[PDB]
Amino acid sequence: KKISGGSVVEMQGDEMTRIIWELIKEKLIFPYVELDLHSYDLGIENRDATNDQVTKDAAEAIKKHNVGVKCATITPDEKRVEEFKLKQMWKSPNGTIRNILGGTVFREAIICKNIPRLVSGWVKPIIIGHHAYGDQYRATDFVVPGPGKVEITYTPTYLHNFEEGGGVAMGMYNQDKSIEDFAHSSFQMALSKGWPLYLSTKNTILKKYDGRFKDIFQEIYDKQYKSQFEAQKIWYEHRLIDDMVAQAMKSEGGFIWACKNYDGDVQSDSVAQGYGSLGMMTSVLVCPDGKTVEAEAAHGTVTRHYRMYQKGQETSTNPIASIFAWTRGLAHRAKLDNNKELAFFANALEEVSIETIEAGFMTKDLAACIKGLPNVQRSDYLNTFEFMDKLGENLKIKLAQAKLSL
Amino acid sequence: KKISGGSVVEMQGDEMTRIIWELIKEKLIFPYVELDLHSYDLGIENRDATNDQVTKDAAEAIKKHNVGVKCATITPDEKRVEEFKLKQMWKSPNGTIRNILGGTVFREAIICKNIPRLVSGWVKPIIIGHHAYGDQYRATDFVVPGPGKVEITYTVTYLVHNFEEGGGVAMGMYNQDKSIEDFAHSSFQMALSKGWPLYLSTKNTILKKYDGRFKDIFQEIYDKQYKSQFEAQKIWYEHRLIDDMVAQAMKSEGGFIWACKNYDGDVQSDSVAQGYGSLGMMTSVLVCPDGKTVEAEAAHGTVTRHYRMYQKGQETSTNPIASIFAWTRGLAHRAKLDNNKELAFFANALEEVSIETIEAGFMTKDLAACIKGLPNVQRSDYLNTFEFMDKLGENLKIKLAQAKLSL
Ligand SMILES: NC(=O)c1ccc[n+]([C@@H]2O[C@H](COP(=O)([O-])OP(=O)(O)OC[C@H]3O[C@@H](n4cnc5c(N)ncnc54)[C@H](OP(=O)(O)O)[C@@H]3O)[C@@H](O)[C@H]2O)c1
Ligand SMILES: NC(=O)c1ccc[n+]([C@@H]2O[C@H](COP(=O)([O-])OP(=O)(O)OC[C@H]3O[C@@H](n4cnc5c(N)ncnc54)[C@H](OP(=O)(O)O)[C@@H]3O)[C@@H](O)[C@H]2O)c1
Ligand SMILES: CC(C)c1ccc(Nc2nc3cc(C(=O)O)ccc3n2[C@H]2C[C@@H](C)CC(C)(C)C2)cc1
Repeated sequence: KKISGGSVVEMQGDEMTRIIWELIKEKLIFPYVELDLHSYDLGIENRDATNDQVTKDAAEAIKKHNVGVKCATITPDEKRVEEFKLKQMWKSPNGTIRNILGGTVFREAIICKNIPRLVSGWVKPIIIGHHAYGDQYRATDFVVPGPGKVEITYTPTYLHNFEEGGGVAMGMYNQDKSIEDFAHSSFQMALSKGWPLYLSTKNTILKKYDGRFKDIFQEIYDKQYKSQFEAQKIWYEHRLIDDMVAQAMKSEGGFIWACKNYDGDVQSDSVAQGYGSLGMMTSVLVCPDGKTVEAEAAHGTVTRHYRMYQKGQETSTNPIASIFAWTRGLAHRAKLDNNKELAFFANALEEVSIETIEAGFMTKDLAACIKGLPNVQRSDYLNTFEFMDKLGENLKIKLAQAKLSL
Repeated sequence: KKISGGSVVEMQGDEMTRIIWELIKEKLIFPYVELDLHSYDLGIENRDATNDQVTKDAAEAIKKHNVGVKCATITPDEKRVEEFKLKQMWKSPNGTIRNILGGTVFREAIICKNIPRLVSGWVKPIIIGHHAYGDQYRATDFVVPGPGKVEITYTVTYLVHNFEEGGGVAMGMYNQDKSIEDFAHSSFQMALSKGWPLYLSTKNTILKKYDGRFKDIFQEIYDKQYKSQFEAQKIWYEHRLIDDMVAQAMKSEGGFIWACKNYDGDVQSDSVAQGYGSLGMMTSVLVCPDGKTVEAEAAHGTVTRHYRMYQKGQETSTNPIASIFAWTRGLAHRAKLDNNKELAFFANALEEVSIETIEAGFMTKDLAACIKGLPNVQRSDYLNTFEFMDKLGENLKIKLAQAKLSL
């Protein structure tokens, strides 16, 4: 008999990750787990053909069933429009889903003991959350073509005066609800992992903007979470950005870092490339309710490897991030459904994945972290299919051993 | 006889750095170099007393003489207003000088072989340039108190949002082409100076028409005024995405210039300086578009915590290297303009002595902590502020004496 997994929304993606996604389902998931599966094809051709409606349908399904697992997808640019003769330069499906669900995306590395990190002291990951654009947080910019007068007004006035040539201008807004969501999601994520949370900001050039974040986080923390935080021996703290990197540099990890800048970062984003390889980084979209999540690999579709696969050439694409999307999705599914057997399985597959790598069986990217790419020989790593087979083989052994303990 | 140094604008600063600035002049510079010195006191009390006019006078002097060397200064906030009973919350003098001169500030670490970095492969520094606010690049923000309609208009209307629910915050920002052209010019001039390649980083993501104007302006200026000179020195310019930029940094030896373009002014980014061990090892150089005018400065602040100890007669271990390298990089640029072989030699000698001293095991407590970890640092592992300056002064004398004795 298989494990009764329950309701899961799955989203198929593009290029190399799509290949790997099917191998994961065929070899690691479906042999052991029966799922009420709600499948949406977010591959670029089906998105074009549906006018991106499939992305919206998928997001609504996640809102309804609480658990999404998604494969990496192509975000179209001009070259992609010419390649697929697309109808429009469609918006990132990640953006569209995150917008509809209202969540915050949190990136978390998978640490293996034999893989170097930026800072060798890190034994647990530092989870980094971002405040991204949505329905209630957006910006327009435009080319100021010549001399004039830019103003920004509020109707129930704030000035430049352009007297010489041209330039550019912009505007940006943020509703309290958008910030409250970001706060809620971040506290929910902290309670889930049992780790402390830090909101980072900088400097206060836009003082009234950053102050609204600090205040909203503090208000929500004091009134709805502090009791639950102390209960788990954890805390919330606002922190400056420089003190945040300082702390990261000198810690073992195991905290959540909610980053607040004007749609990205230089040093938040630097920590997330400091765990060796892009194949070891997952995303989890966490909604304010605590109840709904969407799991996804943080990397892209791995186009370069896909082109090799199309020419029949050997690839060594790391499936770990994609596997951990399934395991973190299924783990959340199990917590909602109170399903002991599925929670066990999800954890088992995570253990097998790390054990396999720690035992010396790995894809080329991870071999390169250890040895340096110039020193990597073919004997040092497995190809995409060899590594998936090795995982599949170890997973079977692990679950067989579990069953043999009565 | 002393070295004829020429015209230099010097700016005195605040708290611990002011103490150190005088020690550097007394022990490392004035014994060996005669300077036509134009001195401005940008200490906070003299700024308050002149209604910040001294900062403006200093900036105009730099514009005139081409070389500024500045000590770290207090940037007032509310607490500083109460502490000194200031007349106004005066603007950062760095901002005021950078604005008047129109330059771009570039931060560069000083690497010593025995001091750990973030990435152990780094043997040369990665110089990071910032596009900061000025006369032609500025932003306002404000609290949207309730339901309404934010708009941004041009003498054409652009909706920022329709607020139909509760409150929020908004902002606006502008940028003139000239401000971007300056930033480009300064970055290419800086690259030619160091002989290293240049990378402009953006995140092509969010505000496409804004970032596109930067990319284009950099490319236009490069193609028309610099590419000939760049190829001449075996270097290049390249636009790059931000993630590919950190990737490259992670896996390189260093020795490139990274022009960063984000949506901040100049921050007090003490975060870059914890790549290279300690804040005492990070200098700033303000480079103007002309190539001709520079202002050198330590990247760190005034080191208030150490100053408070100094006021109570307690021993300090404050690292002077960044402050020393402000003088050496200033004097090096002075020497290049004046075509002064002797001053260029001296400037380089003092840099070598500084690194040699640290590499020989004599260092301030901050650097001892990089090596051993702060909990494991004993008093025998480091020198106090005055002990370390003496050691530098003593080694400098030896180095210049050896130079005199040789071919
Ligand atoms: N999750 C998403 O939906 C998502 C997010 C962002 C971008 N994208 C999209 O993905 C597409 C391709 O992106 P991209 O090529 O710029 O970045 P990418 O797909 O992440 O791949 C870039 C390079 O990173 C390395 N890499 C990434 N994942 C790997 C893995 N699992 N195993 C081994 N190596 C890995 C490879 O380096 P080597 O060449 O050294 O082997 C690869 O060529 C684009 O259309 C982009 O818009 C999708
Ligand atoms: N250069 C400038 O003109 C400039 C620019 C921006 C701001 N500031 C001003 O600097 C003032 C102080 O800023 P802050 O409170 O952030 O302090 P800071 O001067 O940045 O220094 C903070 C801490 O960093 C360490 N540190 C910095 N420089 C050091 C050196 N040369 N040697 C040894 N340790 C060093 C010390 O660490 P430990 O405490 O661990 O010993 C110190 O307590 C503020 O009023 C600020 O406005 C000046
Ligand atoms: C926690 C850990 C991962 C970490 C440690 C130090 C920093 N330091 C750091 N802060 C930076 C701010 C800007 C900016 O505001 O534009 C740019 C580059 C910055 N860096 C450095 C990033 C480094 C990978 C390379 C570098 C050349 C030393 C610059 C950041 C992260």
